[PDB]
Formats: sequence, C-alpha cells, structure tokens
Amino acid sequence: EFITVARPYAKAAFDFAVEHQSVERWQDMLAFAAEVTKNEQMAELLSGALAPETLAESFIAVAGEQLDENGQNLIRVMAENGRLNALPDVLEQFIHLRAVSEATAEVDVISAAALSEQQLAKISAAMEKRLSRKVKLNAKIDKSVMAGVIIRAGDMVIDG
Amino acid sequence: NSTEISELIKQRIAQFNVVSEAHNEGTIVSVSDGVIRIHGLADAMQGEMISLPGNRYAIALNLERDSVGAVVMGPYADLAEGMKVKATGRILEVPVGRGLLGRVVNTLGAPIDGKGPLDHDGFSAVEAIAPGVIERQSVDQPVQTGYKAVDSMIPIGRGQRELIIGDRQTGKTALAIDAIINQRDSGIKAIYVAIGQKASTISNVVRKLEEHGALANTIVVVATASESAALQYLAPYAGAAMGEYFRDRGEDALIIYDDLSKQAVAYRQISLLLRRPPGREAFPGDVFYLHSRLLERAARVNAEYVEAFTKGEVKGKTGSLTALPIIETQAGDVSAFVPTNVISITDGQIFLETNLFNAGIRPAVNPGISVSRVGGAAQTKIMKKLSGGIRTALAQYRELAAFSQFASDLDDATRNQLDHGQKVTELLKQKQYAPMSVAQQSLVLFAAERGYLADVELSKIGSFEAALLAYVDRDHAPLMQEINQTGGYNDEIEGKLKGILDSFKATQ
Amino acid sequence: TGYKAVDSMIPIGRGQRELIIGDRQTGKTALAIDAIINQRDSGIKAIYVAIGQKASTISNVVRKLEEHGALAN
Amino acid sequence: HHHHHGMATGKIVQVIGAVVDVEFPQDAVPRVYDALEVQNGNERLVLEVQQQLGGGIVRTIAMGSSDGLRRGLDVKDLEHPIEVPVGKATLGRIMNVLGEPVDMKGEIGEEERWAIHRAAPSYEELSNSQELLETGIKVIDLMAPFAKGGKVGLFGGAGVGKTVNMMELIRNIAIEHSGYSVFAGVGERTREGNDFYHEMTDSNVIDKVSLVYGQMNEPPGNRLRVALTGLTMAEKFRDEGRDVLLFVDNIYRYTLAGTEVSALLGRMPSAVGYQPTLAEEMGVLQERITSTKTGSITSVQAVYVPADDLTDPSPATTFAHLDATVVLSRQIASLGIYPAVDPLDSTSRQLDPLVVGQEHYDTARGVQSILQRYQELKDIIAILGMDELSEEDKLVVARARKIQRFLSQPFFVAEVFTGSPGKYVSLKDTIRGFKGIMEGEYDHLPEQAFYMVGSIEEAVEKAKKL
Amino acid sequence: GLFGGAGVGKTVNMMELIRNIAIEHSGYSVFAGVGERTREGNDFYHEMTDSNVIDKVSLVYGQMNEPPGNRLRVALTGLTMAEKFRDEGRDVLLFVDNIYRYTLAGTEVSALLGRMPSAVGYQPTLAEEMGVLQERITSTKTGSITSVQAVYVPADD
Ligand SMILES: Nc1ncnc2c1ncn2[C@@H]1O[C@H](COP(=O)(O)OP(=O)(O)OP(=O)(O)O)[C@@H](O)[C@H]1O
Ligand SMILES: Nc1ncnc2c1ncn2[C@@H]1O[C@H](COP(=O)(O)OP(=O)(O)OP(=O)(O)O)[C@@H](O)[C@H]1O
Ligand SMILES: Nc1ncnc2c1ncn2[C@@H]1O[C@H](COP(=O)(O)OP(=O)(O)O)[C@@H](O)[C@H]1O
Repeated sequence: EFITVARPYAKAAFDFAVEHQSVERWQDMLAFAAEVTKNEQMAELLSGALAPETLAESFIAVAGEQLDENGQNLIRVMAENGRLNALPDVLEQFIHLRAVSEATAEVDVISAAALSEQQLAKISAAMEKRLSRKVKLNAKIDKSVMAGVIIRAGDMVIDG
Repeated sequence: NSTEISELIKQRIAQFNVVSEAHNEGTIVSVSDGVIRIHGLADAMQGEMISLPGNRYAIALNLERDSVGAVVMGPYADLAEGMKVKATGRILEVPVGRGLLGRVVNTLGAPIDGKGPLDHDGFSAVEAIAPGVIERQSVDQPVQTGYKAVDSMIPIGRGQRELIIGDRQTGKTALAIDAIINQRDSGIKAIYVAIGQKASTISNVVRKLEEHGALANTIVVVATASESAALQYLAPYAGAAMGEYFRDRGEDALIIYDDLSKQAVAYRQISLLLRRPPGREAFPGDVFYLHSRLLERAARVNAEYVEAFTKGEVKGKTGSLTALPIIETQAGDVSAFVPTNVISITDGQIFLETNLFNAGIRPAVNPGISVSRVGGAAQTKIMKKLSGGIRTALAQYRELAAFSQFASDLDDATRNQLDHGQKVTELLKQKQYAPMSVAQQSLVLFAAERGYLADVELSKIGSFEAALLAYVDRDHAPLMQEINQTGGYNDEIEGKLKGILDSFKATQ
Repeated sequence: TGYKAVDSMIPIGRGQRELIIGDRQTGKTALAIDAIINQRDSGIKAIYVAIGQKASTISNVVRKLEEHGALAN
Repeated sequence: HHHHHGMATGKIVQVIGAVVDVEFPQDAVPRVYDALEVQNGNERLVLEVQQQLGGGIVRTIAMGSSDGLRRGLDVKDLEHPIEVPVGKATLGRIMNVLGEPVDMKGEIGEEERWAIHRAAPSYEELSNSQELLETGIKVIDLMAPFAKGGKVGLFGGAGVGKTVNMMELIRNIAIEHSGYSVFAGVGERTREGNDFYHEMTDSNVIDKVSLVYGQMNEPPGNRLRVALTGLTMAEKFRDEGRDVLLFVDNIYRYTLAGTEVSALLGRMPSAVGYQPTLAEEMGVLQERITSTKTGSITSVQAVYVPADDLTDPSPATTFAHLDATVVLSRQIASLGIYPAVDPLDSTSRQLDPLVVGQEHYDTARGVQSILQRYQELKDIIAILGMDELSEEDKLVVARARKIQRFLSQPFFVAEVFTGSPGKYVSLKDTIRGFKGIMEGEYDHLPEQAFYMVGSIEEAVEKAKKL
Repeated sequence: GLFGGAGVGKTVNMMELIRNIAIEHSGYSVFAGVGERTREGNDFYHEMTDSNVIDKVSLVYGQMNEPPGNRLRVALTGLTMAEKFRDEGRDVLLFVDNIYRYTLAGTEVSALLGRMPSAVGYQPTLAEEMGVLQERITSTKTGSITSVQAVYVPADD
C-alpha cells in the first residue's frame, strides 16, 4: 500500500482522463480492471511469472477486451513498471481523482453518512442539515451525542 | 523510483505504443553537483565524453539501466536539468606534442601560466595499455643522488618505482620537494605531479624556478583545491599520456607523483555519488585497479622499441621511463590499505623518520627504513666499489646505540667503533638546498681510504674540515673532469688520491 | 591416562566436558588422539571428531588404526 | 529589493524537520542557491536552495525555526538568488546574518550588494611578498617568523584558553594595528561578545571596523550561511582596501553543521561520520582565502580541534589547507605554564635561515636539539630516576627545566587573569637570551626565577632578590 | 613451499631441479608464473636461453595486469596438463609462482564479487580454493602429481 506511488501513475491518469476525457470510459476501464485484479486463483498465478510480456498477453487475454490501446501501451507501462500488482489502489485515488474536480460527500453525524454532493462547507453542508426533514432517524445518534456530551462532561468531572 | 516522469508518462501514456527515436542528445532529468540523472543519446559508448552547455563534455562509467547520469569538471551550478544533451562523439583525448618543456597548464593543458603559446601535436586519450613483456630492456642507467646516502644508500637505474613515504608536516613537501632539485642540469625530461596544491606553493615554486632559473627544461601540470576530482582521477593518467610521448618518443623520463590518496577518497566521493558500496574507509575495491592502471605505466623498453610509432625510423633503440612515488603517513600507520596494496605494489621503499627530522638532522630517513629491490646495478665500479661500510655503520651506529644505554660499560675497541660511528654520523651532512658535485662523492672514499677520521678529529674541526677540504679542491682540480668524465675506477687513478691525502696534510 | 603427567595432572570421568587448546604443527592434529589407543580395553565406545583436513590424514590415519588395530570397535 | 511581485508558490510538500520539502510550478526554477520568500504566520521566512529535486518540489534550507508550520503552504520567491549589500559604511554598526543592523543603530549602509559565490585570482594574479611581523610574542614571534598577509593557524580545541589563548591573540593583535582590519565571531559566547562590545565602546575603535557576530545557540542554516558573510564581507574590502586582517572562529562548528546536515540531505557521511564533500567544502573555504597583487589580506584562524585526535581528517584538511598554525600542550598547560603552546610542535614555513640568518636558524636548531634530548632521556629518567645521570647529560637537564621554565614572561594586558602585569618584548634582547642561555651564561641562575620572568637584566634583578 | 629471499640466486636451484627432472627422471615438467616482476622473464628468457629448459618450454604467462579474476583464475590452466602427464602417469612437475600473492588474489576475488566482505573481506574459497589445490596434487595411482613450491606470502613469515 505504497499508494503514494500512485500519483505519477495516478496523476497522468486524470490528465489522460482529462485529455482522453474517458473518465466515464476510463472509469469503466478502472472498474473492469479492479475486477480483473480481484481474481484470487488468478492472483496466485498473478505473481507466478517472470516474463512481463507473458502477463500483458495473458492478463489482457482472458480479460474480455475492455482494454484500450492507450491502456494497452499504458498497461504495458504498469507491467513494465512491474508495480502493477497493487493497481486497484489507484481507483480509490481515482475516486478522489474523479471526486477532486467537483464532488462532495458526508460524514454521518451520529447516524449515517449522506455523502451528499454539497460543495459549500458548513453551507452546502448546512443545506443538508436543514434538509433534515431527514431529522427522523435515530440510528445510535442519541447514545452518541448524549454519550459524547456526557463524555465532555465526565471529562469535566475529571476536570472537577 | 527511476520512472518518476509522470508527465512524460502522459507522453508515454499512449507513447508506450510508439517511440523508436534515438537522439544523439537526450534531456538531463536532474542533477546533483555536476552529476545528473539524464536520458537520451540513445546509442551508448562506455566512457564516452559528452558535450554540454558550454564547451564542457562529461562522462559516466556506469551502464545504468533505462536512464543514466554523469558529472563533469567545471561549473556545475550554471546548468539546468532536462536540457537536451550535447552528445560528444569522442571519448576523451589529450593534446600530444613535445614542445611544452618550459610551460605548465591547467588540466586541460590550459596554460595556467597563460604562456599563450601552444606547442603540442593533436590530441590523444589519457590512458592506454602498457608495452609487452620483453619489449622492455633492463637499464643500468645510474642517477644523481645528491644525498650521499641516497646513491650510496641506494643505486638508481632508469625506470624504477620510487618511494617516498613519511609523515604529514614532516617537511616532506619540501622534504619531498627538496629532492626534485638534484635533477637540474641532468637533461632527461621530467614532470612533477601536483595533488590539489595550494597556489603559493606554485608561486614560490616558480621563484625556485628562478633559483634554478632553468625551469624550462621540463614542465609539470598542477592540481588545486577548486579542481574537479575527475581531473585528478585522470591526472596521473593524464601525465601518463605525455610521458608516453617521450618513451614513445624513444626518450627517457621520470615524472613525479605524490599525494594520490587525496584523489583516491575523492574517488570515493565519486562512489558516494556512485551511491555504490565502497570498501573500508570508503575505499573503492578498484584501488589497485586504479593503481593498476596508472602505476602500471612505467617502463624501459627493449629494441622491441625498434618497433616505434614510426616503426621504425631506426632508432632501433630502447626507451626508459621512471617516476617518483611519494607516500604520506598520519602517525606513521603501516596498516594503510593504501600503503598496504600500495606497499605491496612498491618496487622500492623510502621512509622518512620524524626522529631525525625530530633530531632536526638534515636527513630524516633511516637506514633500512627505506629499501629498494633494484639494488646496486646502477652503482659504479668506483661508486659501487667504495660504498660498502654503510650498512654496518648503520648497524654499528644503530647497534652502537645498544650499549649507549648501559652507561660506561665499554672499552676502547668499542670506543673506536663507536667513535668511528659518531664520526660517520657526522660524515653525514647535507644542506637544505645544495647541488651535488659527485666528484664530491670521491671525497667520502677518504674516510674509508684515508684514515681521515683521526684527522680533523674535532667535531667542529671535522665539520669545518669538510668545508676546508672542499675548498682545497680548487688547488688542484684537473683530473676531476676526467674523473667526472671517466666515471670509472682506475687503480692507477688511486695514486692521485693517495697523493691527495697529502693535500689533506696540506689543507690543515 | 593416555598421558601420565596429565593423568596425574588431571582426572577423567564419563560425561564431563573436556577442553583442549593447542598449537598446530604440534601436536594439535596429532595431539593425544593416540590416547584412543589408551582406550585399549575400549569399554566405552567413542567417535573421533572428523574435520575436513586431509585425505592423507585420512590415509595414514586409516593406516594408524591399522597399526593399532582395530577400528571395527 | 524591487518587487518581487506575485510569483505564487510551492506548496509545502512534506515535513522533514528543517529540511524543506515543498513543490512549485514546473517553470518555477532556482539556482543551486536562489531567492525564495515565505511569510510564516509571524514573518517572511526563506529556505535556501535545494540541490535539485523534481516536481517543483525540491529541498531547501533555513536559518529560521521550523516548528509550528502547516503543510502545503504556499511559498514566495525573490529574484536575486542572493543579494548582499556591500557598503563601507558598515564599520559603524554590526548586523544580523541577514545583515540586519546588529547594533541598535539602524544603518542605511549601502546599495551595492553581493552574493555568496566568489572566485579566486588567476595564476599570475596575486602578489607574493616576504614582509613580516614581530612582536611581544616571547617565542612564536621569536620562535617563528610572520610574513605580511599571512594567515595564522590556531590549533586545538578550546579549554586551551582557545578563547583565552585566543585572548592573547586579541592582545597582540590588539597590541599592534597600524592599519585597518576586521574580524568577527559566530556560534560563540556572549559574555565575551558583549564584553568585547562594551570594551569595544570603551576602546571606541569600532569606527575602524564593525563585525556581525554569530551566536552559539544560533540555528544552523545561518551557521552554514556565515561563510558567505565572510567572503562577501572581504570582497568589498579587498576591492576597497588593498590590505586587510582578521580572525576566524569555531570552524569546527563549520565542519560540524556541515556534516550535521549531510545525511539530512539523504547523503551517506564521510568517514567518522564526516560529510562526504566536507573536504570539497574545505577547499572551498580555505580557497575563499586570498591575497592579490591588487590587494593582500591577513587573518588568523581557529577551529576547535575535536579532542586532540590529530588523525582527525578535519585536522588533516587543517595542515593540508594549513597556511600558518600553532599548537598547545595540555601537558604544558598541565605543567601550569601560563603560555602553554606546543613549541616543539609549531613550525614556520617562512622561517628561512637565509632569511633568518644563521644565528636564528642555528640557535633555534640548538634548542630544538635540547628538546630532542630532554624528551630523549625523559624516558630513561622516568625508568631509572636520575640516579645514574651522566654528568654532561645531567647538566643539560638542568639547562632543560631551566629553559622551558625560561621561556615564560609577563604580559601587560595579562594582569586581568593574574593581577600581575607584563610588558612588550624586544627581539634583540631575545637574541641575547639565545647566547646567554646557549652559554648557560648565568651559571648560578635560579630555576624558579626564570619562569614567567623578565629580561636577563630583570631576571637579574629577581636574581638579586630571587 | 621454500622459505626464500631475494639475492639468493634460487634460480640456480630451480635449474638444478629441471636438470634432475630430465637427468634424475623424465621430468616432463613446466614452470608456472604469474603477476610477477617483469625482470626474471628476460632472465628466464636468458635462463631459458641459458638452460635448454626451452626444452621443454611451456611459457605460463606471468603478468599481473589482468583482471584480478583473470589473474587468480589461472589455476585450472596450470592444472590440466600436469593432469595430462601425471595423468599420463608420466612423472610431471611444475613450478608454482605465488602463494599469498594468490591470497591477495582470492580476496580481491571475493571483494570484486560484491559478495559481502567477509571478516576483513575474507575470501570465500580460501578453503575451497586452497583445498581445490590440495584436491589437485597427490601421488596418483596413474602417476604422482608433483609440483614445485610457490612462495608468495602476505608479509612473508
Ligand atoms: N637538509 C635539510 N635539513 C633539514 N630540513 C630541511 C633540509 N632541506 C629542506 N628542509 C626543510 O623541509 C622543511 C619543510 O618542508 P615542507 O614545507 O615540505 O613540510 P611539508 O613537507 O609540507 O610537510 P610534509 O612533511 O607533511 O609534506 C623546509 O623548511 C625545508 O627547509
Ligand atoms: N613436544 C613434543 N614431544 C613429543 N613429540 C612431539 C612434540 N612435538 C611434536 N611431536 C611429534 O609430532 C607429532 C605431532 O605433530 P602434528 O603435526 O599433529 O602437530 P599438529 O599441531 O597437529 O600439526 P597440525 O596441527 O599443524 O596438523 C606427534 O606425533 C609427536 O610425535
Ligand atoms: N597564558 C595563560 N595563562 C593562564 N591561563 C590562560 C592563559 N591563556 C589561556 N588561559 C586560560 O584558558 C582558560 C580557558 O578560557 P578559554 O580561552 O575559554 O579557554 P578555551 O577558549 O580554550 O576554552 C581561561 O580561564 C584562562 O585562564
């Protein structure tokens, strides 16, 4: 999980993704790929072999041909990199990558996370807060805020 | 890791598909202090010089997969990374001409004097293979000591491995240096290495080149503090190119070399740069690989030299090449792997003793502290002849020391020995700067031949009596020419000596 | 014993770590290994430490057990 | 000075201590030292250059305090990679390492500016001269000649009096001026510093020179920088004056910081954990020293000898680069001798007998012989005691303890340490000493008398009483 | 090995050896030399001149210049023919040049390897090399494997 290593790879991604404008498409490619990577019986086999060509070919081969030429030459980069083993991490990055542009999500307050796409901190946020009306759900909230205020409280008891 | 481009990844993103473009000149990704990771100039020649922004060319030894980088002597800071490379087609070569004897130059042969004149022919790479076996002729050619014990202590044929070994601050840059003078009017051609030296040394040196006004019979290059090690790393190899133009010119030469180690660990700093594991003290495993290269160079060719460059406009004759090692020791530690590998390497050995230096004795060296396998082949039937007692006196005086401790244990037989040894001891003397007559060598024989010891018995009067002696020469000095000329031992000639002993009676 | 002055000089019984340290060339490789002969009766079997030294050692050694006799023990 | 407008930024990439890990535009590019600004919450700060790292991210350096910084921070830049105002007005008030007037006086100083980089004369460019200087130094002025422009070396770690022996350096230096010169000190103690300031005031000599003085506890980045302060500092003068003189401090610290940062650079140390280029750095610094045909300069220099390991490669580059130098004996010190220098050790390349005539060269040689001897038998005694002393030897030994004991004399300014004053000395009088001692001329002479003593006349007055 | 020193004129000894090889026996014997001072070869040439040892003259090349690996490597070369004549069962002798110059060799080997410097970068094969030599030489049922000493020594004690 170097994953920081992602960037030069990961970075050119968005750019190619930007340039190639695939991100719908490229996004597809990534979905497909992480899928491919996931394959465990394959995985045992996956570090098996020395010849990079062999893997580009075989991997690309059973793949179901979701591949792109830019992603062929480039996949050839990751294998030539030999680093390719860990690739799926980038999708996470890619997510943020995709996310980066214009996105937003949410952290559950005490219940469940809206992940609302709201780009104004504490504003678009506030918009969601007010937007409750989702005010209904408990979902452990009370134990949480009462226990957390209670936590600041006993914290002061200690302070007392 | 090395990949690192990411932006060219964008390039390579699809360009992994298509490349097939070999520049002579690739961009130099990033640099440290003259050395740069770089990519391009797809074709490789190992150790190829590589032109740069500005005249400079550089080189890298390490074949480095998928990218490589290199450094160059020069301003390293001006440059900017990723510049299109400047390919240099030639591996480095150095100008080769026989006309520099009066002028010295930067590592480039750039005259630091700025003589402005250029007498040299073409240019030629610094390092090259040595001559075949048996292509060498053994050479009896003597040499002029000027320290009596230099020749008397040791003979010198042309071509031998020198030693100088001795402590820092011992005098041994001018104990080392002071040596160079005796050469003088010799007429053989020579150069002196300089490792990193302080300039004032250079200047005053030049003044000495007024002292010996000569200064032009032979030239020497220089190394200074600003200098790039690469300059040094080749600098011995650099001079190698030239003296090869004398031996290769059929000429016979000696070239001083000293203070290498400075260069050496500098080459370690290369290894740090090389990010490559060194040996102890960060010493390159190379070591005797380098020393192999440079040290390997010196020779006295045989009429195999009849095969010449012109091979031959004959001149079917044998060339010979000598040179000067100087070593230095902190605390006088023999463990020095440098002195180890080197010590092993040396053909003959020279040690200076900070005792006699500490004695302030004119010489600091110790009998048997310094030895040479070459031996007395160079020593002349007279010179060879008369020279024996040294060792014993050495021993003796040395051995004499033994009872000195037990005070007053000994009788006159001893006292005659010991006295004689004090006497010889005295007999050793030398100026800080003096030329040597070597007819003066004949002088010594008296103490052997002439009783001469009882005479001028007085310490002061012995000493002075040396001078007075020297003077008396003017009274008669016809045969010395012949003597100086003859260079041979004639029993009949010994008469002239016997009678000279009268002039001793004559001169006080 | 195998060595008078050592026997007298030191006693020996079974199971006890014994140490030895000594100069090569004498007698070292030889040592007292002849004290195997001291076994004679050989009530306790034993095995010689074998080290990679010499086929010759192996050889004169073989010859030596022979000279003594017998190695089948 | 001039804006220096905009320029956007590197963002702070990674927090490695004081090491600057941050990333700027692709086009954004420095020199191996170049001008970058950034405001801390408090203030503009600057990190000197990086060597070369990619991604608009390179490393960098600082004289400031690293803590309390937020990552990703934007960073400004100045055009002039280095700009050092060069005035002659400076002699009034000291300045920061920034050159910020260290005195309370604000100083307009001068517009002319300088930068760290500086370069050496041509082969022919400098002048070489034998003019020399002689003073109240009991020996060393006597024991050794001092040519004009000469850079005197100081040997040793401190505690040697290296500040107090250094204080002697002040004295003799202080003793004779007949010109304009300036020295400073850095990574150094204040009690001294403020004292030299108050006494400088009292002296009121500051007109002749001012010197920024660096502090011991100072941050390294400055410490590193201080040399450039030296070189540029000279540059004006060398241009300005043909002649100069100075003194140098804590160059041990120089090495010290330098090594200290080396691996911080992600470099492997030179041996004994030295820094790999450290010698290169040295040939740099000593190389910075020069005296030219157009102008020459003198200064004397000190680096703490680490621990009296002479093998110290630091000490190697010392003698190597050494110009002039001196040595001190912690036995001789330990001998309680006030002067406490390693006489047997120290040596003058310039010393020439021809220059010195024979009498100097000779006599000195002789004493040297004695030293050789007393050293020589010193063993035999220690073993045997003296019971067996050969008459002659025994005599010499007398001359020996006497001669050692003899070297010592009082110093006028010295009354501080020991209430006792002293005086300047006259060479000829010394020459006399050479003979009479050589004579052992005064046979009854008191041993105790000779120590820390006045002339043979004075010691003769002692001799009267003492 | 022969404890020996310069100035001894040990060559005289060597000659006596060969003369006893053809005289005392059929030597069918050759000398080995490597890494050495240039001089003797001429002398040897001279000696090979002086001697009829030109009959029978193999010249083992003797230079140090080679790669420390190249240099060190020469053994099996030295071996294979004596392997012929001793394997011919014929009495065969060969001269050996350097002993602990070869020590320096095997070290320079292991170091060159980038194989981890052993204790003081000790050479790995010292036992495998040394006893490889041992493995070479014996009175062999076919023919004895007879060879001359090498003296080179690290400090020569
Ligand atoms: N005959 C002599 N007797 C004593 N000293 C001499 C003699 N000839 C030359 N010297 C001295 O050697 C002295 C110092 O030599 P030098 O300056 O080379 O020291 P150094 O060699 O630089 O130190 P190192 O010994 O470490 O190289 C010179 O002052 C010179 O006078
Ligand atoms: N001091 C001694 N007294 C009696 N015999 C001795 C003595 N020294 C050596 N020997 C003889 O030498 C033999 C021991 O030699 P051996 O070579 O085994 O010694 P070593 O140290 O083992 O040699 P290495 O260990 O080098 O093989 C014994 O058989 C004995 O005959
Ligand atoms: N000639 C001298 N006589 C007596 N003491 C001296 C002399 N020179 C230096 N010192 C002593 O050196 C001591 C240490 O002061 P300082 O110079 O800081 O030593 P250092 O600088 O070597 O640490 C001072 O207390 C001072 O008394």
